[PDB]
Amino acid sequence: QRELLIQRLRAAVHYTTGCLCQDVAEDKGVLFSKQTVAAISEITFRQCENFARDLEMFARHAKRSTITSEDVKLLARRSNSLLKYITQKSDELASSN
Amino acid sequence: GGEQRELLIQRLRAAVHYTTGCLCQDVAEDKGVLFSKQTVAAISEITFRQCENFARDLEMFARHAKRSTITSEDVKLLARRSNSLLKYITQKSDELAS
Amino acid sequence: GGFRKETVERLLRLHFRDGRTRVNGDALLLMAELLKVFVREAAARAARQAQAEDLEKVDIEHVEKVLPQLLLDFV
Amino acid sequence: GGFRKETVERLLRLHFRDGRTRVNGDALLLMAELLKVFVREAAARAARQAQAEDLEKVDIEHVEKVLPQLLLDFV
Repeated sequence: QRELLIQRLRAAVHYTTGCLCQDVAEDKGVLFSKQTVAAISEITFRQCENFARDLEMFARHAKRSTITSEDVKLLARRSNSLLKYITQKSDELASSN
Repeated sequence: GGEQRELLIQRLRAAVHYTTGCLCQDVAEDKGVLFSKQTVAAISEITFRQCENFARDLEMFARHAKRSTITSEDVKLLARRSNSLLKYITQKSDELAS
Repeated sequence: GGFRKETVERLLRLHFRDGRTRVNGDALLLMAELLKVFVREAAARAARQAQAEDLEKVDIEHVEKVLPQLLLDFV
Repeated sequence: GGFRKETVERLLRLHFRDGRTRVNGDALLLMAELLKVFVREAAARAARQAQAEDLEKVDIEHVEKVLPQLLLDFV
């Protein structure tokens, strides 16, 4: 069950990774091997454990059970460019109205 | 001027270098190896540099909680990804204030 | 190309340790966006390494070369 | 026996971006501890890498080799 769930989610991430790599391939004029795309998909899948656990802990740090844009922005804190980009996306969302 | 910060930086680098030397001395005895002066210096520089991330994180972790003053809670959060380290630091903290 | 909020939510829920934990709507969309930047950054850096090697083809060795630094900036 | 409170405080103040930021006394002692752990981990892994090569002297190469994993572990 949980294992089927895992294989489901690996496959969905793998498909979405395939799409994104095709975009970078054309844009950069390179070809990504299937194994390369596979490897990137698996890295991304594994990373989610850290993202999830950090977010949870970041929200609990602020005494919240619910994760918010703030926690996500915090996650992006290491790269100045990344933090800048996510922050902007965050601001677009909050301005939704 | 700006050269004050630079003097402060060489001061702190040198203070970290000394303590790093002391700590490496202990590890070289336990492990029965020798640490070249180049190695000690490199470990020291790395450690000095690593304080940039610790400091940035402590500040933002506290701010995340709407706090200007960094507390032991923030420092524990630094160790979150590692269960053994978190437990070490968690234990150290409770071993401290008490 | 992009991650669906439902995929992202199940990915996160996989790893949550507290049963109370939830994700709000904007955060899900933001996280989807972060996950996509991550993938593209991985791909771009691996492409950059291959090109530095004078290659038009990106292999798993290019991915593994760039991974440590990548993980350094996505902390 | 390790890092001094005043050294640790100065080290952190060097990098704070906000003039409001302060650090309570126990956080400092705790941070001095964490910095001690990190130096000793850096040293042990470098040492570890050297006698793995059957060498009694640790060089900057050993340090360089263990550096990426060391830093990931402190992210």
